[PDB]
Amino acid sequence: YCIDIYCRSRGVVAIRDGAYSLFDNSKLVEGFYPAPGLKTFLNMFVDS
Amino acid sequence: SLALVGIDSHGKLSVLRLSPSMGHPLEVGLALRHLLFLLEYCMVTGYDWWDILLHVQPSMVQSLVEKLHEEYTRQTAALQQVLSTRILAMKASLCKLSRVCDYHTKLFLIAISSTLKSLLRPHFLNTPDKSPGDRLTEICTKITDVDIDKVMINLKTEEFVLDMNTLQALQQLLQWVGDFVLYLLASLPNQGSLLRPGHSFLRDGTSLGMLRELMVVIRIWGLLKPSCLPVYTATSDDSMSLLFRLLTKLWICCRDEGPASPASDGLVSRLQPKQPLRLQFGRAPTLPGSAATLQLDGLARAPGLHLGACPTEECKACTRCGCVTMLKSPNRTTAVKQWEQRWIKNCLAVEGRGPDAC
Amino acid sequence: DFDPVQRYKMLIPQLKESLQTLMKVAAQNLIQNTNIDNGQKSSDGPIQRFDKCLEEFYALCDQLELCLRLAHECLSQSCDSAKHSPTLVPSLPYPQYLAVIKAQISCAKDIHTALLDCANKVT
Amino acid sequence: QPLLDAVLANIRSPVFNHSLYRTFVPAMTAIHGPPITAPVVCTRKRRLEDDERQSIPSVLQGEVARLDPKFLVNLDPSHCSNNGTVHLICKLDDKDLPSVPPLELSVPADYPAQSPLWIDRQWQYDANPFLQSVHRCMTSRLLQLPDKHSVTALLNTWAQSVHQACL
Repeated sequence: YCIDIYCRSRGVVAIRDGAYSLFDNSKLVEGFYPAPGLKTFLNMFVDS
Repeated sequence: SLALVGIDSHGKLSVLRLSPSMGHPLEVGLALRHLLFLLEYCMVTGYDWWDILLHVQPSMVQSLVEKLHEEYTRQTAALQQVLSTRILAMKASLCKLSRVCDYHTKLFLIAISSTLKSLLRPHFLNTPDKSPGDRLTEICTKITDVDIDKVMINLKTEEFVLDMNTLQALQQLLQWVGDFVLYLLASLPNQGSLLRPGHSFLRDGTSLGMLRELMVVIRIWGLLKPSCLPVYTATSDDSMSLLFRLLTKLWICCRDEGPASPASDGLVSRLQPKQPLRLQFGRAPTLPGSAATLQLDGLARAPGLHLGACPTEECKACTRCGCVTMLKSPNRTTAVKQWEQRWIKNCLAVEGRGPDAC
Repeated sequence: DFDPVQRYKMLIPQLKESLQTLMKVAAQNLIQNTNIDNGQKSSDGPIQRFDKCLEEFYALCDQLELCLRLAHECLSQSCDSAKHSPTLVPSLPYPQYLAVIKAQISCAKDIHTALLDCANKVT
Repeated sequence: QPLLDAVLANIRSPVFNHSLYRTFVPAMTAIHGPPITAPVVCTRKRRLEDDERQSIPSVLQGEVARLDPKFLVNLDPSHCSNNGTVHLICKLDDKDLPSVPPLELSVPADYPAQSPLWIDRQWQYDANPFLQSVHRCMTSRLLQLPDKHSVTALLNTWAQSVHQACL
């Protein structure tokens, strides 16, 4: 369940999935179990 | 334009600027009238323009430029078909200094894509038919929204090849229009950004149909030769189909006073793994001497095609340009000589078409 | 039930061959575009976009790094425990072990409190 | 081992090396997302103006300024304005008999410069036999110095000989 969170802006950060590798639903990373549950909802709760 | 040069009897002194105020009293209406008159004179005579210091702050310029465009379009009467480029260059030059740089870059991109398309349209060495090839291709506007695969063969497919040695435009210049339409697509459902037009809006409709014609002709090219301009990101070997469908959707939804940046927005809000970036958006700096003082030295300036035109390292003569170009001087190619030939002379308002070493 | 070190050993050839294939497909794409831009219609062979291979290489590197870090943490913990705790795994009972652990934790907390009081008195 | 990619990239030696952009920068933008490449205020200004315009070569004066107080340096009529840049007169002040001062006209920092030339050698050194023998000993000592340095070596050997003159 590799979380991909980091910052690149001067005053902000960004979070995203790290197990898609330019493949939404076409292919996977062929490794550890990806996409655990629903992380986008957890992010959007604490979005504000 | 009353702006003299400081070469008076004072020794080795550099130039200077003076106020172009035509007389003591003020007359805003008469002033803007005189300005529009002299600008139209410069346009019809095709000379250079430096009424920058003369014109009022860009607040009136908007009213000025819209009134000017209205008068030009109405009372052309027909010379518009040959003065369009001139008037667009005038528009760009005037809106450059101001804020309204968005419409400036929009005008640049519109001009360049229009020039490219107008050049590519009669550039087909096809076989004769009932009507002209360009005239027959023009009617593509009168076609259905989706399923291009039908209308493309319904109009014509065979007579589109010109020569075997034509596979130089896809990898070099055709990427421009593809990246452009993709940037337009991705930036559409983002009206919530802190800019009402965002980057651009392009709600003309006609230009959208023109780009649609460009996409259908490059699609028939790809059918004629598999090395076309793909999305360059993923699933390159049927994205073009859905791209065409979405752009036709926006076209129909925006031609006759349509909506703008609701289900359409929701569905285009989906961004497949195909988004490219790093587009040129050619432009150049300027002299933002607003009202009081801006002094420059002779050295150590103070801060204020599609084959690259902005690389990391320099590798050629690096010919400079004013409008958008910033391209190579000899162009280092073999058979793209059409572009080079059409751009041999001064480019679009290419008074700043200079060169620079290093 | 796979051990970390043996997994790393058995996985080294994977990273090697993946880097090799990566270089191969990179050279393929390079010669393709090099024959396209200036040559003729010769390179008609759709290879991998070179994105998947690079991403896989990075992922394998990251997994190997994770396994190595886990092994290192485990061995360091075993080492420090062995070095700062006698052998008592039932000549001392487990409650005695827990009591010793709690006493050491309390002593560390007392040392921390003493140092904090010293820093406070310093200010 | 990975040699095919190396030689294949080496084939594209001529000026038309630009497609590397389209081949690599998409993947780079995918993996790396750095906005910080060169956003800070920066401009290339290699050279504007560099010249002394105020004095002699700094190295010579800087080195001779740290010598002993036993010596005293000044300037003659300015006949070495630009190239020579030095026309010095030195008078040994110590527990010994003084003598005629040297010329001290140096050359560029390569220093193959026997700076003093003894313009007044003949009469001022034939005046007395003592200082004549002093001069002779000096000259015999000078030639053994390989690539002597007027700044330090010459004056040092001269002072040494002048202090040994008492035998």
